[PDB]
Amino acid sequence: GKALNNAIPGGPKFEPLYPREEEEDYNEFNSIDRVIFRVPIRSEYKVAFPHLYNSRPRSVRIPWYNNPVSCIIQNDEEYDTPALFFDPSLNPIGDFTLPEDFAPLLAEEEELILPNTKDAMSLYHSPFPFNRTKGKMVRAQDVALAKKWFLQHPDEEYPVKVKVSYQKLLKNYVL
Amino acid sequence: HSSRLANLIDYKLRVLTQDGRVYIGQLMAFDKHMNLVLNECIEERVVEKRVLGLTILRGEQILSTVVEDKPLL
Amino acid sequence: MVPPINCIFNFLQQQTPVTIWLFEQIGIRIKGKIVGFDEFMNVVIDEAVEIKEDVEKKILLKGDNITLITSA
Amino acid sequence: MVSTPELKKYMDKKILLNINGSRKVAGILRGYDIFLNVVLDDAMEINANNHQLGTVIRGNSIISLEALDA
Amino acid sequence: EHTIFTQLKKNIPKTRYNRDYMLSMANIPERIINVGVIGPLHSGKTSLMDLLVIDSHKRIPDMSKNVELGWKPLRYLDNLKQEIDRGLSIKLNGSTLLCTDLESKSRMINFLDAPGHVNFMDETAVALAASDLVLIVIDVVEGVTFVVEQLIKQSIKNNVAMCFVINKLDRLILDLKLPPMDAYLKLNHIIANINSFTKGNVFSPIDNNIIFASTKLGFTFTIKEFVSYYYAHSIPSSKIDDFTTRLWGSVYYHKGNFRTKPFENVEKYPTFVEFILIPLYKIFSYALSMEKDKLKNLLRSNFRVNLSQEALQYDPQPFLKHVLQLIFRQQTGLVDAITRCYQPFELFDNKTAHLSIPGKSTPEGTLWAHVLKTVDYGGAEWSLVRIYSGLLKRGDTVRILDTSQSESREDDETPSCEVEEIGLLGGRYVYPVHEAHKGQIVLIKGISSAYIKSATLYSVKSKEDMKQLKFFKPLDYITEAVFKIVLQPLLPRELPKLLDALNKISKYYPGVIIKVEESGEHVILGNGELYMDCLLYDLRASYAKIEIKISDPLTVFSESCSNSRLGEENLPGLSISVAAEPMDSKMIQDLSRNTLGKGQNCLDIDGIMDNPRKLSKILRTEYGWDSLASRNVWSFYNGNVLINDTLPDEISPELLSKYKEQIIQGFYWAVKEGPLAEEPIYGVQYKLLSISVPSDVNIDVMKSQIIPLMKKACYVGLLTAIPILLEPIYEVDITVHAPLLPIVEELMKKRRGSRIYKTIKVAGTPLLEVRGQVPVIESAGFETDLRLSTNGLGMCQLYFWHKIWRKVPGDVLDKDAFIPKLKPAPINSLSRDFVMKTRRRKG
Amino acid sequence: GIPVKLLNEAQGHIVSLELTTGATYRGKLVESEDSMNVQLRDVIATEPQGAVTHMDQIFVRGSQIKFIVVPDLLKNAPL
RNA sequence: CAUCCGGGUGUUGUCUCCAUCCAUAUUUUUUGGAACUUUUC
Ligand SMILES: Nc1nc2c(ncn2[C@@H]2O[C@H](COP(=O)(O)OP(=O)(O)OP(=O)(O)O)[C@@H](O)[C@H]2O)c(=O)[nH]1
Repeated sequence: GKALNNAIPGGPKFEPLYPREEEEDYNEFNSIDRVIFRVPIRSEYKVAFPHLYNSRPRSVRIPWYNNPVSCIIQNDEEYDTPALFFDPSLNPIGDFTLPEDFAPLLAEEEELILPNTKDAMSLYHSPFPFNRTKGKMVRAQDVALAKKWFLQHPDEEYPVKVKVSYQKLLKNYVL
Repeated sequence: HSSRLANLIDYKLRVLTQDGRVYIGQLMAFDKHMNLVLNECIEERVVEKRVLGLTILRGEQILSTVVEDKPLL
Repeated sequence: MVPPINCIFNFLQQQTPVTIWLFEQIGIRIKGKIVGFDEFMNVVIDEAVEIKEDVEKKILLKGDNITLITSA
Repeated sequence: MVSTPELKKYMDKKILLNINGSRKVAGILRGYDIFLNVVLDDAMEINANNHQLGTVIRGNSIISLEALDA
Repeated sequence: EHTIFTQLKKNIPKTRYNRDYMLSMANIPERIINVGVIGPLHSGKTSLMDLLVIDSHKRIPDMSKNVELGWKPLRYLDNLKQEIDRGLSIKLNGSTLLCTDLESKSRMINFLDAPGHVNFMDETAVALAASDLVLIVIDVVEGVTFVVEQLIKQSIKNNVAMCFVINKLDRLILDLKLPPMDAYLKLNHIIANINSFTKGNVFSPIDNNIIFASTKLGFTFTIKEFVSYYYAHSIPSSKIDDFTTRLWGSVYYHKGNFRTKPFENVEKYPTFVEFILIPLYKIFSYALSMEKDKLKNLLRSNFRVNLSQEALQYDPQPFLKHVLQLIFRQQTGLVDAITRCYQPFELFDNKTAHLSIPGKSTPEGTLWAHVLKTVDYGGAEWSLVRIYSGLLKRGDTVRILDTSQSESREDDETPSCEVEEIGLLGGRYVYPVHEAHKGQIVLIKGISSAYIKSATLYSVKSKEDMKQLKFFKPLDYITEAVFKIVLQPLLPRELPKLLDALNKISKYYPGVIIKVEESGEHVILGNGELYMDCLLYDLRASYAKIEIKISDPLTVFSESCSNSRLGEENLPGLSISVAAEPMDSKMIQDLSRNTLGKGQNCLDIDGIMDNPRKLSKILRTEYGWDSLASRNVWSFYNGNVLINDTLPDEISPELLSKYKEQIIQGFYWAVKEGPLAEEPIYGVQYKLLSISVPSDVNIDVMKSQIIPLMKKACYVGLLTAIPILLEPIYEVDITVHAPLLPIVEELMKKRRGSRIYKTIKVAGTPLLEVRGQVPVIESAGFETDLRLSTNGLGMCQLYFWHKIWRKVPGDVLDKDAFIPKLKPAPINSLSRDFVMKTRRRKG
Repeated sequence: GIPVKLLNEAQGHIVSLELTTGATYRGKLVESEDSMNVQLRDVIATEPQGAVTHMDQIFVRGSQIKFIVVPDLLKNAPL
């Protein structure tokens, strides 16, 4: 967005970086009779496809495209419901015998579930600090509890005063 | 059991068979039927010799076993 | 298709005459009708005949010694 | 144990069997066994005098089994 | 040669089995095999290959301390920076590997990593062209969808054996946290779903056509793989095999004896859950939840496994992966299952025969090579070919042919290139080869120049052998490009560089079409946004070093009509009258579907070389087609269909026969172009009504007169038949959460087409399957609108199947409707607006 | 057992063997068994006499085999 | 291009605390078709 002088609506905006926007040359390739017109060509498209809509990119980085879309279920009211509980959200859907003694190997124990376990499963899907039980110490000033909050959309409810603050915080981070 | 048989592994052996022929070479693999696998083999039919290579004998065919030399480094 | 023991089951019902060859002995053969048998291929022949064509005249054979069982 | 052998590709085809006592037989392969007992139809001996018979060969005996035509 | 090898050998990262045994194995035709890997987005494909790679190689050079342990999946075959940074496989990279199986007989396997993004289906087609069989990887959560149906349909259509892999099982248990009872059910549903689209064959976790895995974590299961490895030791071997038949569907064992009865007595479960899923869950629960001391006892007790304390001193995820890879050993369940699932005799004649006429003659003793994809490796462009027959060696002089030429089918016919080198692909390295043998797929240096895209490679020493030989048919890519970009360089003086680059792009990307306009502008066609974006990146970075101007995304339009002719020669001796007719949508669909007319399937017009009685039988049978008209079908166009229809056909048929090819050549010529925009024509049938011929034809009826005359007549007919414009439409596959539905509905409305063909609850997950349709001209940016409006939740794929051009709203030929520049066209007319902007470009 | 797997691994290569019959057979091996059945092609037999012959396809019984002779690279194989 | 606040590793000297693999007598291997004779070189 910086490189291309096209900020996202949420996003911070800088000066141009590349100075000259001077050449606006009418031409057969370009001409309005020749072009076919539908669609905004919003700035977001330019960022998403920096080598498609955004003609003549420079110092541009290739953007990550698409993560698998994660349907994780987390329960935040009653802990009593077990670890493996079909939720409301999920959509509806005379020959040879061997000694009785032989059985599934692991299942000497009666139940897979553990009181401890339910929390453990939740932890698996957690951020950098928690999902590792081994860590090197770091200084107090180093930690940035503040940081994540700006790194997220402001949301509709907030007054302009905080929405501006969100953008300003991002700008510092980006630089 | 077969505790003794693992001890023979990777030694040059002299194996007499029911035919009378005698094979010679190291022992790579061994079985519950006494199937032997032997490396760089040589029969001695008897003033005679032949070069075969890798030989896999059955249990039916084998009579006796005897170490020729110690295990090679 | 036709499995081997189902084929021998037909020779019981039809009472067909069948000549039996031996394992390590081509000089000898046998004959007779088949009354019964078992899982180990032992056979109870009736009016069995030992066959130069020297035809010499109810017996039971061990399954280890058979080679061929042939109709008529 | 009891590995049911790969004789599916020989079914309903001519054969040239060899058995113990250097005796051999031609026939159409009808059925086979765990122990390799065989069912042959249109059985012809090979003495060189070839006698038509019409046969269940034992498994133990069998040395080998060939194909006349590719 | 030896010197080259010695330097080369150092580069490659060596392996446990060694090349020599892997090289040694090659000679047997039966030994070894070819397998391709396909599946929809991020199904795991690449990482599955990565599993095999990490099993095989001791070093590995590339791995970070971080990645080896856990968190970042190591990527092999993503050796392209673009792919890495983009994060999705784009261009297929082979891996060749000597693999063992349960029997212990190793075979050499050629693996192909194909891209699962819908825009790179072309890549999948290229892989399929070579592979014997295909592994189709399905996400347990996602389930199956339209692209899966498409993939299996094509795979089976081309007689590619299919083995299923249900991946990300851990996610079903860890992400959704499903109960074992329900987990089984969900799996069963998925299994059912695959089977219904498949015809004539029926799988089941008991036929070993379905594999259960977690690529991420590190494991693969077949119900056979498990039984031998752990259960087998416990019980007599004779009985066990049966155990597997008594493992899947409706079987419960109470206490040594298992009865098909529902669950009489107290605590009950069907077996799959009893002996498989439950302990698997315990593993998950036990490893994370359990005290690390407790776990050791179970490993020795249940598995005979002994861990050091350093294996405990990790963290939940890396620990878990270690344990799963610890317990479940090298992925030979997979290999074994593959091995015993393909029969050469059944498929092989059929698969070879389809690409080529059935034949067959002069088998053996002859070189034959199918060239599919070309590869932009570190050095130069390599050619990828399937060893159809014989043997290749370095410096061998080889004849080369290109398919369109082949389409055509002695001196002049044969160009040739010597084969400089042959290498065996291994993802990030190439293993040096002296010689290549029938069965295997290899990298060739220096055969590239002869062919763009596909070509067929043969060496024939025999005049009859040469006559027999049938050229490989042009690969049929799954989708049509449609998307249209106009290029010009920033500075016109640099044109030569652009030209070169464009040709290179055609070689590397099989779905790209480059056309040259009068103006010197370059029309580029590609499958979709992302596809084209990648092209442009490589173009500016990898190939040309030139900054270039790119236009506003458009689309190719198609011409048509809905319902008499008079005509005159430039030397007025000939006079032509031809009717133009709307075609039956059924007929159109039948034509669009490339087929042999197999089973009950309406015959594809390219089967016309068969007896006209048969051809006409199909028309009469499927359409109640007029018996004279059916008998009078002359040919298809480059598209639709030509019929003879008048009394003079009876009056002078011999005379008329003399002019068929001139007509025939012209029509492809005339229909390939068009009277409105010089664009190809769809859904139109033509019938010759009258043809006047010059008295005493003194070499008067020349091609110079009749070809253009015929062309003119076509154009007039179309115009008088009331022409229309057709616009291509995508199938919109959208996956979302239920409450995000209304958003999606609005988006559709806003775009223009606003059509949703179906909404299906995805049973087992909190998701909907939304199928719609969208006008390609209104598609620019559509995907990002979705992603942004749903706050990152859900996703979209656009795929061109069926290739149906819908009528563009407005009348084809009305002046009045349009409103000034820069305004999206009013709905009443999108046909008139579409023509003028295209009209101007033409001239 | 390993003495059987080595056999399965020499499928494809050319093999020599000896039977209770007394004759030796040489050819490409197609399929084997845990029993020690075999399935070979282009066989070149050589009996006690020295009599050579050709046999297109062959099946065997393991019981009848004395011993096999296997290619040299099959000693680096994993056990 | 520099500064500044920090981090890791090795090494050297120190300090405190502590020690100096299944069991099968009935067809593919381990409960035998073996035994025996004679001629040729
Ligand atoms: N949760 C989970 N995700 C998995 C697993 N296996 C693969 N994945 C997903 O696969 C992605 C990475 O796999 P890749 O192989 O890089 O992606 P891919 O399947 O090659 O995708 P394409 O390159 O588009 O074919 C991750 O984002 C995961 O979401 C698994 O066992 N569990």
